[PDB]
Amino acid sequence: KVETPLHMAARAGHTEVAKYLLQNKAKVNAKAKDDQTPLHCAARIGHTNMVKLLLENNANPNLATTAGHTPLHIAAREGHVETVLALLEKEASQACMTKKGFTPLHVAAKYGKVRVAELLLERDAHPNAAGKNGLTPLHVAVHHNNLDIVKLLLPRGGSPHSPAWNGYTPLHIAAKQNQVEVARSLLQYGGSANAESVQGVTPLHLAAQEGHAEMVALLLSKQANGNLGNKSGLTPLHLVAQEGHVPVADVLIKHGVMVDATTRMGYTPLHVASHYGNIKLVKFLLQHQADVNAKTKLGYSPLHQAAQQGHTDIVTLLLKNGASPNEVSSDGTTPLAIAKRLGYISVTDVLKVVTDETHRMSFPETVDEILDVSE
Repeated sequence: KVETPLHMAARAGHTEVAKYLLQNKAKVNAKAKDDQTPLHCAARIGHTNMVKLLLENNANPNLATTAGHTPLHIAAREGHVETVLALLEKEASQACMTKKGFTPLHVAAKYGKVRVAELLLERDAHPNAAGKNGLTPLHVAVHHNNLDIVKLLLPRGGSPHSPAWNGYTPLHIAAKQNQVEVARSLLQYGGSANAESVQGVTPLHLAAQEGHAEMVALLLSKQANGNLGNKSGLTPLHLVAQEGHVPVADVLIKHGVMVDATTRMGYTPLHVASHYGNIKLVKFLLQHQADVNAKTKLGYSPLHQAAQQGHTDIVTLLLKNGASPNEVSSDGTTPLAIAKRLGYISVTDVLKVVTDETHRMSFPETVDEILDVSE
């Protein structure tokens, strides 16, 4: 791999052979395949003394590979504290960033190296450095679930309020991934539970969507707004209806969240729960006074959504709870007409009993937000 003898000495760690090679004839900053210097190979294995020798002779720490990894990045990846100290003593730049946008502090946060992160933050590291994606070391520490790295970054200036490209905070990632302790630390250091993404998504929205009842209770204890909606008007109860978590809906309803909150197009949580086929949450909402005959702006009932999506048991439960057939939407379709249109035999059979004698599909708004911070 375009390997010089100095590279081979660097990988193994014989400092005397490399000393003699550098004495007679060897380029210290010689590059190999994947643009690797002998400093990179010495920092990967963590041989401190050989690193000091190479750096003392002519090695430049700022040289980076095709992936953008300086020897500081590799030493932070493998948690070599003495190698990091020697490199920083020989003017290694922590401002150097990989192609992904990672500083050595970012790599330490990713791989949980708390001693390397301690040393870097001790000597001239910005806790809130970010790349094009806007990810901070706190973002990576929360994403990879490094509690020690978070608890070390927060006192020294790791900001919970730092937004990513999509507007996500570290508290967003903590709430989505059910990292309760990380969430408590972030909220202790000023994290806001009502911080919004580019689409209006709050950490409460992500916690309710992912079915983390303890996380939802923790956020609600910190001035989270359960009635707050995203750009499409979807509430955390709407996301609970989309995925179907009864315990989260219990906490939300006990907090005081409006059961019949409407989106931009008039969809209620009962509408979404009937659409997505979560019968238990339909029962829960109907027990908590949801409007069974609620209509959207286009006149669609939850029974309309149930017939359109073919949920026969949802249809039966709605009719048992007072859903009214023969009601006509603005498109001119009854639930029996929709069931006949997409040919759901069971839904048609159930609806034909309670319906008297006489090409648009209704879809609730959804959240397409997702964060790409892995790898």
